[PDB]
Amino acid sequence: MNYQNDDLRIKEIKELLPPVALLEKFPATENAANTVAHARKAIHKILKGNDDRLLVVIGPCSIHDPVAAKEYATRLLALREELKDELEIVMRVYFEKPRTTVGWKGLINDPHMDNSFQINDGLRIARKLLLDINDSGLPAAGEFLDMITPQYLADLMSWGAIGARTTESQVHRELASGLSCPVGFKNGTDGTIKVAIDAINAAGAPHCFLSVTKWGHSAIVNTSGNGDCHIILRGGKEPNYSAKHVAEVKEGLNKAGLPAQVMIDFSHANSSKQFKKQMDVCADVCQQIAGGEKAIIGVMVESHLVEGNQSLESGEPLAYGKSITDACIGWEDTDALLRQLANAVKARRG
Amino acid sequence: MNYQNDDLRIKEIKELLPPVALLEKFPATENAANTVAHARKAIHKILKGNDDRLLVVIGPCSIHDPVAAKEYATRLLALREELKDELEIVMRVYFEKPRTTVGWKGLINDPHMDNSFQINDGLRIARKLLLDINDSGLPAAGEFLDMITPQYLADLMSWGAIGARTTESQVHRELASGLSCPVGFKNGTDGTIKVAIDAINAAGAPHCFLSVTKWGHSAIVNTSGNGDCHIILRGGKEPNYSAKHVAEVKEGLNKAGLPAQVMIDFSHANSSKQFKKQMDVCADVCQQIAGGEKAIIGVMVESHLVEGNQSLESGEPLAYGKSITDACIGWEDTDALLRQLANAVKARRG
Amino acid sequence: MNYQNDDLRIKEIKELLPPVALLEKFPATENAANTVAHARKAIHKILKGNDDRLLVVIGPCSIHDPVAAKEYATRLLALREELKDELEIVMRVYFEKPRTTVGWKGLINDPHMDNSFQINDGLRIARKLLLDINDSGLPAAGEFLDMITPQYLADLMSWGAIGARTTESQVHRELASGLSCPVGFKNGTDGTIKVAIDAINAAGAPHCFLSVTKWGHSAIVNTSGNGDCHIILRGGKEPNYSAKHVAEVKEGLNKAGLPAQVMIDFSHANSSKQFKKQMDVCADVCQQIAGGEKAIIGVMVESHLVEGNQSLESGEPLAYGKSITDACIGWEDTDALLRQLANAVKARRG
Amino acid sequence: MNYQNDDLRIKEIKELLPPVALLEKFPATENAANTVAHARKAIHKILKGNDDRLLVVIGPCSIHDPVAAKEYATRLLALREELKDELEIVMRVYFEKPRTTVGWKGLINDPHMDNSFQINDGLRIARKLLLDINDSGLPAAGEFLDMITPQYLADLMSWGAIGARTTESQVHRELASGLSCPVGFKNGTDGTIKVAIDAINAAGAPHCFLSVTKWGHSAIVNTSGNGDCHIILRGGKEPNYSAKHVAEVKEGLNKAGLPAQVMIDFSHANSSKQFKKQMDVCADVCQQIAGGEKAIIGVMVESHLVEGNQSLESGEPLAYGKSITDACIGWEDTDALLRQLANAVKARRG
Ligand SMILES: N[C@@H](Cc1ccccc1)C(=O)O
Ligand SMILES: N[C@@H](Cc1ccccc1)C(=O)O
Ligand SMILES: N[C@@H](Cc1ccccc1)C(=O)O
Ligand SMILES: N[C@@H](Cc1ccccc1)C(=O)O
Ligand SMILES: [Mn+2]
Ligand SMILES: [Mn+2]
Ligand SMILES: [Mn+2]
Ligand SMILES: [Mn+2]
Repeated sequence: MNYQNDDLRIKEIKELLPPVALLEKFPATENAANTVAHARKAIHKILKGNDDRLLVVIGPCSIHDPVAAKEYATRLLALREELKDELEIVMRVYFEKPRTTVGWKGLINDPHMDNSFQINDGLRIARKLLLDINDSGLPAAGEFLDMITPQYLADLMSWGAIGARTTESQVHRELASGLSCPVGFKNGTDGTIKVAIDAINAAGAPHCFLSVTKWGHSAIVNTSGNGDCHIILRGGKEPNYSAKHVAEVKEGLNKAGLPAQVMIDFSHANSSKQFKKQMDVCADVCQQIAGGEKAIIGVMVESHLVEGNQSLESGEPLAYGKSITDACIGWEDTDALLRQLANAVKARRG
Repeated sequence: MNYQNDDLRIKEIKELLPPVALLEKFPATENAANTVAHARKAIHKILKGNDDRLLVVIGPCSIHDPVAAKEYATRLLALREELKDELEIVMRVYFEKPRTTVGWKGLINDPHMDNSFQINDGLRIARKLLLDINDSGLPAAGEFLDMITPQYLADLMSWGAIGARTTESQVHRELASGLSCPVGFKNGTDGTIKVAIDAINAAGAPHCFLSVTKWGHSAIVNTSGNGDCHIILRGGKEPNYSAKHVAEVKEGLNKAGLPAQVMIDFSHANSSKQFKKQMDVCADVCQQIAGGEKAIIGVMVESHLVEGNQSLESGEPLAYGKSITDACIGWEDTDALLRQLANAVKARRG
Repeated sequence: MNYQNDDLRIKEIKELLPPVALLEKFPATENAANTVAHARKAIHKILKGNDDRLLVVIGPCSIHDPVAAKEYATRLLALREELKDELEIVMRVYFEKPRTTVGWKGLINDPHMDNSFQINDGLRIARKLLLDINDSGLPAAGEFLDMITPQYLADLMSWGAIGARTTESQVHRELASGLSCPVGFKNGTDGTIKVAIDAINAAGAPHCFLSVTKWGHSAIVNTSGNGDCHIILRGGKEPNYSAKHVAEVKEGLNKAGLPAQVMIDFSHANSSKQFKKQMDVCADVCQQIAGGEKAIIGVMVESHLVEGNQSLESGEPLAYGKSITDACIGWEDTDALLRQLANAVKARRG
Repeated sequence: MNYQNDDLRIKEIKELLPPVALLEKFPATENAANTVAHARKAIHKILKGNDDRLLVVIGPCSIHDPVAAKEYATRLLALREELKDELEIVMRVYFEKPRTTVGWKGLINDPHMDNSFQINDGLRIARKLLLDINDSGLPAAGEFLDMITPQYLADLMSWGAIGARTTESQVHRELASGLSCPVGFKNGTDGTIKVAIDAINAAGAPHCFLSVTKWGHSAIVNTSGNGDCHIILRGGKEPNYSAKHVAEVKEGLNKAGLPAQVMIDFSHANSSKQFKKQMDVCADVCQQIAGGEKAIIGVMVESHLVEGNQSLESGEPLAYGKSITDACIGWEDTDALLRQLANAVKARRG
């Protein structure tokens, strides 16, 4: 069908597997379904206060290899068990990082990292990976950049995050008010806290947004509202993790009529884009936690099997278990890190 | 179909008329299609620096009544023909205003302003309105809050705008890189200029984003980049229209390899939310324009048949031709203001 | 998507405008909707036994030109009004004739009679034609060859027929049990009556059949049973119209527990494929009717503006208002034949 | 969406999993794909006249239990391997038997035999069954009652049949002209042979028919013609298997330009609805074959693990391996009847 003045800047547009196809091929096993249900209920209590543990969303910056991802998941699953009594460990399974610039479009948009853009392969690979991880008993945390992807993966998400650059977007807020899991809004790029707070209030109400039915047709979604949303401090022009800021944030939250709780992102802006510094932020935060700090309900750490990152866009033989986006701490620091956190929660415990 | 851990916060979700249904029922008449082709070409020239005229996106804050909206159009169309050598008048046909708070969800989401949420009626009403306006010879400018609505109306848009709360959203940038019309990114809420500049650069590159085919099915869209994007100064905590700022902005664009050009929004934050102050901003801006400021390729004015706004909640029978969202200057000030700008453009010519 | 051992004999398969698109573009006008509502009730009243009037499905064998079709309609409409007291005239608007062999695939499958197979144009042309006809006051009768087409046109059909070659088809029976209009089953090709009788029974029950939603998705339809079905005698190896056969048929019907009512097809096998002989059948039948025969509720006549038939694959240009499938009596004989029936109906009455 | 005069006799209509969902969940394993490809090639050589082996479509009348069907399959696969130089054994996997009104609607329409009508469960169950059967090495033969089901299972069918009640239906002829597997048309109910002969010719040509894309959307299909179609003699008011009839048929075929070859159904009308008599028909037929009849390229036998049949309406636990539709010869007679047929084929060979 040819319409006038239509699709002028569209190189190409093609049907995507309908959600139902992905659900039918990779249905949630009984374990996977449990892992999800339980991890959601658990995060709900921590946010409701009825639990003194720390939510810990730790994992690779972005996932580009299911093999490494599942090995990583295996290790993280062990620690999840060990520190089970203090922490509620959840894997950060993110498939793409929003780039103002160019770069790899992620596991879903371009599974083969060769600009082939086999997105239907992406969905398959992505969903199977989440399915496997959840099946093994390890909950997963993911990000939601648009209003359509949720239909293919939300049911395997125990926790999700609306990034900094979209926290103020009405549509993303409306989306969050309909997600079946706890949502965490990041503070503005420059460090602005108001946006995230308003977001939290908006997510709590009922909304309408366009997306697609599980059969893939365009649809209007009417949400109920989501009360399990909290803020995520990822720094601005200067870190947000200091007790000085926590104090500030705790203020604004109550001022807005929302529980004074926050999650702290050791990476990104709080890490000054230096994966090494995540260990330092851990120091300051662990102290706050142990020194009787309750408002902090969770943290976020970018870690992989191998520290640092590597250039994919330079035509280099990628190394296994090493992030190809933001730099992540190695598995050594990750363990030490988690152990410290576990204790700071024990200290604080009283 | 019942899935585990699914749609826990979804009150309801229903099929939405596929785009093809709207296109088939309301196809572009030959006039409408010309109107759209021509006005897009015109704005392209102004943005390429080959037309000393001014792009003027003027019209109701939000449209809630096709009748008034069509009367308004008839009037604006007259001036459009009159001042056509100084200005390139384009009607602001917006259907909804993003709200944190509560409020009417707009003509599309709730055509009957009674929370009946007859969105399929919305699309028919909206698309038929744009169709009529364009058919009369008056181009229309709209805003795009999501990645799906475009499919139902973009072909009747001669110009579009990515609002302040979304200018930094990667998806909305990607979406802009695929629209068939010039796009205008607003500066951040607090006044931040960088976010709109980065946006402009990104929208010029080819991107991938999910949406739906004209047949209504979940699809992946590959754009080809949009070079007809510009910034829109709508003020921050303090107005942006002063030659002081304009000078800063022009510097930012040039430093980012972009043409020093800007559109100035007389309303919203530049008007301090006082519809009457739009007349004042007009003074200062007509000043710079007459003075020979060529970085100002266009302005935006919220105006209706009758000035001021009114409420829906009040229970009093809505007043004809009067905004139910942001306050707008009446038709009298409008005719006045347009004639000033007309002269200002002449001034900058001699 | 590439599947093994799949589509080996498919030259090509393409999406079809979803029904909703055709409904949105060509909604039934008031006059059209009523014309259908009244014609159905009226035919129902007849099958009920409370109307001595005769249902007369008369019209071109197949329609290939909207212009001649609407002229024909205009004329038939006049008579429809004139003989309103004795006959319930309904136009036969058939788009295709099932051919073992080759030949034109009909107005819908190939609107342009040039093998271009523009089916989406067919749907639009066909639907608009029925819409105009109805809007003028003339009900329409059509045939249903598959389970999908109904979704695009049934709402404009006041009466439908399941042809001889499909009367014994389970799917077509299930389909008829869900049509919103009276359905008429024809007796088998060789003259068999049992098949049509079983069909009338089966169609009276609720069934399940696959088709598509108004949105174009594959769906499961659950009908509620259709009690307005009757048999159509179209002859076998030798005509069926004689009182001898009528008598046997009425008996078979009662024997099967169904009302003893029949519709007689003057054309096809009862006419021995001799369009002229339709006038003779009219004589024998008008006789039974005038003689008190009440089981005859209706008749079917193939007639056009110009009698006879012409060949499409003959390459030769086409003569206006002349069938390109089965030969039809001209408009002169039509007006004559209709009036005869009118009188025969008066006879049976007064 | 509510339309005028629409869906008046529709109790309900719901989306059906799109084909792509079944294909994604149950993709053909390599073996299954081979089994299917090879058996189609084999049956092709037979019909082409380049193989003296006999095609044997034997199996339950209908399948209501995957577990027994798989046991049957295992037994039959063994004989398939043994008698492979004489017979090309293909399992009859039919899910439903057309009934005038009352009765179980089949494994697909009602998997749970409790009127729950879990058709999506049907497709999953049916497709998985065919998938496992083919994967084990046993080809499968099925029937196609509508134009939509093929999309979900045809890729697992090595041979298919158009039943007696639909052989004369144009849409089913068109559909056969597009199937990727050899098709068998059954003679009319009353024994008529012409209808199946015409069908074979029709299915040989290219046609158009509506159905749905693999994505589930209403679509128009353009076939390329099917040359691997043959007749199936299943008796009329009296059996068709006698050499007398086989002689008439062979003439009818040659008279129509078709190779004189037939498949003889030992069951149904040829068996006078007496499962025991299938053994008798086998006698007369093995006779003809052994006596040098090269026109008999195949036979069809209704057989299960246990002879006879049983009712659902009875209310007693169902017997394992026992038809709930037409009566079938049990397993012992099957091994018998096959071994006979094998020798006959061996006979005719020398
Ligand atoms: N299925 C999502 C909700 C959703 C519905 C529709 C569109 C987008 C998201 C969930 O369970 O979280
Ligand atoms: N059709 C739109 C572009 C578009 C396609 C697909 C999704 C979103 C937008 C235009 O002409 O601008
Ligand atoms: N819409 C048809 C019925 C129908 C529904 C679905 C499939 C086929 C037919 C009618 O009103 O008569
Ligand atoms: N896919 C089927 C053919 C088919 C396509 C579309 C509709 C119906 C049938 C086959 O391989 O035989
Ligand atoms: Mn990162
Ligand atoms: Mn406004
Ligand atoms: Mn005819
Ligand atoms: Mn049977």
